[PDB]
Amino acid sequence: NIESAIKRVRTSANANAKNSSQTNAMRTAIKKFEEAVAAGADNVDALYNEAVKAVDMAATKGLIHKNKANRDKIRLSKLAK
Amino acid sequence: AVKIRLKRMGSKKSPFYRIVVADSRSPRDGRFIETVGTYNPLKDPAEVVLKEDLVLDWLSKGAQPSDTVRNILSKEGVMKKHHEAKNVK
RNA sequence: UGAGAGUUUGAUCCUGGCUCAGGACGAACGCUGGCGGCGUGCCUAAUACAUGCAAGUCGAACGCUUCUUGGAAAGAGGAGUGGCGGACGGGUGAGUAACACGUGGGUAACCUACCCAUCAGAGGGGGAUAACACUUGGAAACAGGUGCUAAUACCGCAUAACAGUUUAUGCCGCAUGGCAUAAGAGUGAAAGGCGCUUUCGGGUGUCGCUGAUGGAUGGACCCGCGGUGCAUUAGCUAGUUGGUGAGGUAACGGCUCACCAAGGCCACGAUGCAUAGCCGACCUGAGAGGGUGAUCGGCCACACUGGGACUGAGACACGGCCCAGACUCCUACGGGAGGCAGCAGUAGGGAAUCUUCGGCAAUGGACGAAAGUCUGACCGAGCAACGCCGCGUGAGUGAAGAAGGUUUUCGGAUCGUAAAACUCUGUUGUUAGAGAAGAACAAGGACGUUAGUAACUGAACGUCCCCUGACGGUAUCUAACCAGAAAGCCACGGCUAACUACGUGCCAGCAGCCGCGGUAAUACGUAGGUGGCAAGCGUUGUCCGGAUUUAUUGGGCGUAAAGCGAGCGCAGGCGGUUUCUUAAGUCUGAUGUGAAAGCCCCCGGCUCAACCGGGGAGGGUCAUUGGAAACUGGGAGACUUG
Repeated sequence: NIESAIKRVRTSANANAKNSSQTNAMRTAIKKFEEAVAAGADNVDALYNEAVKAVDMAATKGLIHKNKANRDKIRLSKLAK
Repeated sequence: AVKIRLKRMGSKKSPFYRIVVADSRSPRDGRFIETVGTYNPLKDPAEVVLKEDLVLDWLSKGAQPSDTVRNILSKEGVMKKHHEAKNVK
């Protein structure tokens, strides 16, 4: 059974909590952006660069590795700007 | 994380040892990449039987020769030749 | 390097089955003591696990607390945050007929801190919390509330796109596509740690941090070919087959969604059923080939059974978690605890399989500015005659056959110079010393060297001292004593060396096979005589041979076992002569690979010997590349015999 990785368990629990918060923040940022593009009205650039900031800061400040961020910016700039 | 190291070939009382060169993920007498040297564990002054050709070729790739390799190849000055022909290079 | 021997009949020749003489019991000796050299030891229940050990490290990232000495600080200790490792190392073969394995290959559809290379760099803050003090709920496990605090912990802002498209330019490739330059839209940090010069200094050497490109190490995807029994197992398939687009993926893709069609695989064996982990390799064969998959090494898969994810780059994780199921221990009965196919050790199963010893000295991991700490890896120790080395149990001399055995006509044979006795000895056994050799090379710390900084003042590089061996009174030697301590196995009717006396005398019981017995047994049983291995020798089981008894090498069907009752023909097998071409088969060269230890050969060391070391031949029915153009095969013509 357990010897000394219960600290690893609690570390992983805190990482679950904060990574869940950060990934939900990223996803809601991306959908908040994607609502406006099919809408066609104002606020098309502010939330655009906010989505790009969210993707990049969850790539580097957070983590995927590099490339889901890169594929999202490719499928994003090939769709919006 | 490549790493050159040693290898045993004992019997019951009288061992024989061999240097072996590998990657550190592997077990000791398990797999490796190629071969370097050996040495007699008995009859001091024993048989320093070294290749002394692949150590500097291998550290050009960059590895970490262990504790015994540094002393018994400083007896041949190879680690002295390592920081003598690489820190001077 | 290829040996045949019995057995069908009153006898003969064939054909033919059965049995034997050789070696390959990874583990049952009823005997016995030398094994002290080298190696092995749950193959049946992937059966259930008490007892301990088997993963921690960092104080130069950072706060708090217990001691030798009311202000003292070095060393020590306690907890926590935080960082890296617990995915390596060790076990097992339950599953798996498949790119799981072996071999050859592809990345213009791929990813990686852990070691170096290159360039860009590398600030100011916030706001909590653990710890900490007090209380609530607690049987406990563990929850909860208030307040305070640090960082290389956490959290937002500035700066560069070199990545990534898109554009123009040039260049090229096997379809996509790729390679260099110039330009249109957004993006980080630990800003930290030590030591020196410290006269404001603030420059620093190192250790760290982030981004972009490289090498190397590790993982993944696909492709041609090769290894199994059943046809008393002929149809199988729908995300199947393809296209369209989108999602998703390190990565391509029906991996997944929506639309359009009905495509796909099979007699060369699809699908189905049973058994099996695969390989390098082996105490079989003359060789072609049969048998086994242990060591030891490589790959794959599994963790009481089945699902599922999270942290972490790397796991769907063997001593990590969540849920469902089975089973076990407590509960103050509300609830909790657990998974030795890691090392010994335990109970059951079985014809059957071992010690609960020390240390990281040797080596290899893990962290670190350092000593250092852990290791049931590993080094080694204590068992089983479990198999193979290499040596032992005296030697030279010594009888008219000592005594005595068995046998005999009693006159002799053999036991048997083998005894008894003389002269020499100590590989060994006992005693005592030397030798604890060889087992070990050894961080760091002072003394002294390079391209640079203002300065080894400190830094990254030296010679010399210091220091430690669990089995260790270990090996080995020297010297003293005594032939003293050191001998066991199955048969003798033939195949296949070895005879007598007597008993039971259709019966007590021997049979590998022929075959004995039954009053005169070298066959039932005793007793002595002899024989062959040899501290190892009988029995039992299994595998190859002998087996030409599955015959390619290497057999034949008139009567012996064996030509369908006969015809007609789809597919299939094989094809008349010749000119030119081709080069698929075929022959030939060059190159890369076929792990290491394996077997053999050359060379060497352990007193030889096994064991170990150095060098090449073997394993391709392999991949690329170049010729050869006789025969077979593909293309164009010709001829008349079929």
